[PDB]
Amino acid sequence: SYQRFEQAAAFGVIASNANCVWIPASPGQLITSALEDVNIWDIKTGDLVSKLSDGLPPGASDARGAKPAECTYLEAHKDTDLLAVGYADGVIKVWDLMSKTVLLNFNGHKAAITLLQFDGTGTRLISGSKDSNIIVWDLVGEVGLYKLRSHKDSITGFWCQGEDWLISTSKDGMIKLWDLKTHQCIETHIAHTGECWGLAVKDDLLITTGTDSQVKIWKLDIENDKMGGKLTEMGIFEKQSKQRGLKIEFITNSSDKTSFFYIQNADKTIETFRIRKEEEIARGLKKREKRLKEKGLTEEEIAKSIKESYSSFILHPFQTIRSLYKIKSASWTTVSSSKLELVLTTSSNTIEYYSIPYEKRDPTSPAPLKTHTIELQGQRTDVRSIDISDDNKLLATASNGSLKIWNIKTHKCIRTFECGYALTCKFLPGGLLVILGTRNGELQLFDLASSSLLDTIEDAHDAAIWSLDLTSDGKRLVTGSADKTVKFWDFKVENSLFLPVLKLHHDTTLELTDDILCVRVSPDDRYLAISLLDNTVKVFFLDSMKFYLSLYGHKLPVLSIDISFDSKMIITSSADKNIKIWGLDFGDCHKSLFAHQDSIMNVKFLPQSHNFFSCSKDAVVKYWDGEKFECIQKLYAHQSEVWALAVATDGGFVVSSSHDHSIRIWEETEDQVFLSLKAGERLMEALDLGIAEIEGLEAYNRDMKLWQRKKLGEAPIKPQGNAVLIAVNKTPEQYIMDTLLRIRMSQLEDALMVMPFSYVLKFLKFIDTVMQNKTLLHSHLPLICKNLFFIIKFNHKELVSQKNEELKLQINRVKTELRSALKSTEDDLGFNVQGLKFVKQQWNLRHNY
Amino acid sequence: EQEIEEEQEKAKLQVEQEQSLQNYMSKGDWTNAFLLAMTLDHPMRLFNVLKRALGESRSEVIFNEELDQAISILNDEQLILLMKRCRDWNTNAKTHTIAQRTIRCILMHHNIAKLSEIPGMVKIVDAIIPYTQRHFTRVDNLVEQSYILDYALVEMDKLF
Amino acid sequence: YNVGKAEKDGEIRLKNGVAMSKEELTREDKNRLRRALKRKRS
RNA sequence: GGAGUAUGGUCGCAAGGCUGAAACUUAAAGGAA
RNA sequence: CGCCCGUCGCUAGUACCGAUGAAUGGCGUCAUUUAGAGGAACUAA
Repeated sequence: SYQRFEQAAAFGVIASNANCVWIPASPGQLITSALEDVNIWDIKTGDLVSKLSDGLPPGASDARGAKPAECTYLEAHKDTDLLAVGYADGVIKVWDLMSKTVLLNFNGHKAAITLLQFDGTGTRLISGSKDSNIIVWDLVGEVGLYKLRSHKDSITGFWCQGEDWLISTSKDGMIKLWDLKTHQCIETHIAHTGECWGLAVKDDLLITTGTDSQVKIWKLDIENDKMGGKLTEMGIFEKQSKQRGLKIEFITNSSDKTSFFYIQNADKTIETFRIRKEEEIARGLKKREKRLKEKGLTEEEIAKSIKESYSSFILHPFQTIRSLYKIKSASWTTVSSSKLELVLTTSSNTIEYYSIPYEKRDPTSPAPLKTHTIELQGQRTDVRSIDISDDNKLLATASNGSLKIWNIKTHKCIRTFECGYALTCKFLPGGLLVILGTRNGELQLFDLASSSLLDTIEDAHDAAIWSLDLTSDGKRLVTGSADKTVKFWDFKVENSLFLPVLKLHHDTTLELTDDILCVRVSPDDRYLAISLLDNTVKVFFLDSMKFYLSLYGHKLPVLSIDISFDSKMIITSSADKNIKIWGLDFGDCHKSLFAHQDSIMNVKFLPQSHNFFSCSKDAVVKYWDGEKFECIQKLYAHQSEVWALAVATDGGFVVSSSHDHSIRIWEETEDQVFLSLKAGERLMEALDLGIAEIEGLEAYNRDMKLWQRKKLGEAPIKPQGNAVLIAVNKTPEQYIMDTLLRIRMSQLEDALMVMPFSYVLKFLKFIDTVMQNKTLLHSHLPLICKNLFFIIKFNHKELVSQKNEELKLQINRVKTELRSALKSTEDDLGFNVQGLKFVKQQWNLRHNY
Repeated sequence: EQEIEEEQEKAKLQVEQEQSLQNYMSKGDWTNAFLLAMTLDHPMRLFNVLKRALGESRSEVIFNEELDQAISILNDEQLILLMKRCRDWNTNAKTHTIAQRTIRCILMHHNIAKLSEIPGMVKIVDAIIPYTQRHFTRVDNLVEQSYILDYALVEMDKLF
Repeated sequence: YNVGKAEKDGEIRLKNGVAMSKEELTREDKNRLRRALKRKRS
């Protein structure tokens, strides 16, 4: 029986890979995506109000084998307190914010959700995804009303107001107006050459950003019934950034009725522009007319100049918001007469609040002011190393630019230290000190209580300190670096000139031929395993530095080395997707495991056992039994490649930090894992149904004729149409025609043979009713001839024996209509034959000698 | 530069033509759909327009009158394209009715002399003729078989 | 005369006589003809 | 002597395996397919 | 007589995500390219 491992936490991510929706205060609250879950952040306090999680924790028994789908879009409706979350698989979930439960679940999209938009009533939700479809969902019935599928690439943006018209812009460079009455595209224009990334519509103004710096301005005239008049290209203007712009959004001041919009960019900039008022635009037009009169240009030339500059008349560049990080999403949060305020969630895991003070013409301050920031409870750059303290009560995550000490139990950041490019970190005994190794070769020692660096050794190594380890007492340190050396440091306390301060002094150096990637000291301090770029790992006795063994058999360099507690077993995991388990008594290899589809970055034995965790670039954490060399549990909660792994001394929990800026804890649980009808019969039933309907309709028409002639008595009631005919929307003539077409050529003779004589008479009635219709008769003329002639030949004697004046009249009508149609086709063929022969004869006569 | 702008204008005009043809075939307008189909070279759209125009033609004009007038308008390269289409449809027995109807419209509304000195026309005509003769033989045989109804009526009359 | 393959690259011609173009074809239809031509090549 | 057989004698050369790949059922590439 | 159908894999192309980064240019800083990859998509065969 092996204990189950389940995820118990996920902290370290603020906003990641989806747009942020602002929730106004009762600066308000911001809803952001945190990978598989949703965060709500209070801006003024910088605290997480609530977290919405989908269901069962990953790594559980009922969890799916694939990685969870990240939240790819958010759209909140304030009237009903609802929020639509669009995940990466295509799942749209509707959470009521008060109850935090999934009210509605839709799965209509094969790819990631790109944009969601509620209608004003809150009853329909419009969803555009990567699979080039726009789907409208009815929240009342939890169904998909209709799907819009003429786009050749992913829907970048759309706009829908009213139940009549929609406008969509996609990555194929193309914009379409959609009539929702017929679910069909009315007008299709090419917006930009490569892609059409951003769309925003304001009254009769439509703004689209594509792949280039230029932005296109369009007039929307829906009521124009002429084809091509719905969308018109007025002019182009150029924003400064050469990067393409994902999101455009308008907002209007309530009092002054002015409108400002913003164009996001892929870069760090967001460009806010202002539309001038109608009177201001008229005054500018008058000023340009005066300028053209002063210039003396022709009126047609002045008209061309006005058409060229008309893009510059509506818009003026108001300001540009710049941030330290690449921007993922933004939102106009509020507008007053004094300021314009904007919230932006960046690429490197921050939320920033910006304010722009203005006086209706130009902004007062040269740059927008960053008021509030939510950057405390997260990491800016991916975690390269983690360490759980000796008490298992604290965690330390070291990355490029920051070392943060977290409380595991309360899931937040106790302390934050500034540092360099941190490749490896470790705890000194007692949990009071953290030791770091930087890519510059520097070695920094942080103190938790004093909250500052105690000792920094700048020239600890010439090249990057790739790995670092302490002995069991912590008195000695072994640093392995890319300068092809391994240096031993000793910690000793010196009294101040009088508190003792720890100091690290360099004792010994071992110069190897190549780079040292990983270094591990065994728990009993007898063995020192040193990886190399020669794809080999050496093992030294820690006492006397005697060279014991060299373990080889790895194609690519060994990235992680780990030693069991009894020091009988060592594990090397390398970049050739292999975990090799060696015995340290002699150096034989017990096992080689092809574990992941990409490199295994880290491997950690559990304390007091030979089971071990593996941590790889496949974004999978795999728990392994080293007793029978088999994988126990597979953990899939991580989205992208996972860098660091640490195990508690009790073995209760295993912490993993990945590229997706998320730190997760895997805890032991109480549960335990253990390692029909024949052809012809359809014709008779179709004849029964159709001839019954035809005879009923004819009797009803005769009853109406008689009642209208009499002009007295009750009017007869029209018989109800047959349910199959109404459902399929087919006249009985077309229904029996389709049954004849469904009957194959081989079975046809047996079908017509097996029908009895009453069905033969019904067939003749059907044929007469078809003769009444000239389109269907000419569409299926040879089939009708073949079937009717075979029926008459097979049943000639009985049909002759029948003495019915109605049957004689039916045969006369059928004969006349058959011969009329057949001789019409015959006349066409003969005329064409003689004409084409004449044409060929004339050409031969002209070009003959 | 200018050539790239001309290519972009051609691409935009192609997109507008495709959308206009789709709207036309959605709402009827068989003459406009036929003209755009011939300019865009879409044989399925062309065949559907012609066959459904013949559909309302069943209910002297071969098709709808303005469609016939358009076929009279067509130049020699569109004539060659249309006669290739009619030749291929004539190879099939089901789709030969539309081909015969269109060839008859061309013959009635065009000049036979210019039809002769159109280059490559007589190869198409020589391809069309034997299939028309086979179809004429088959339809003539059907008219012959249709007299079983006369025989039935004669026997029914002499019985009663 | 025997109906063969169309001379234009965009045009698709079948032995039925029905001619069809890659521009007018829908994407699902292009998938369907690609698989049908795969079985005919088989 | 010419030409050619036989040889459970002596001596020497052999022959065999998808390669990487073993103390590892172990990667990317191939080799075949 | 007049197109059997669907899924997945395979191949090519285009744009995106973010790490190694590297190289270069302009003023360590900033910008532009490029490579080892991976990740996830849409079209075309």
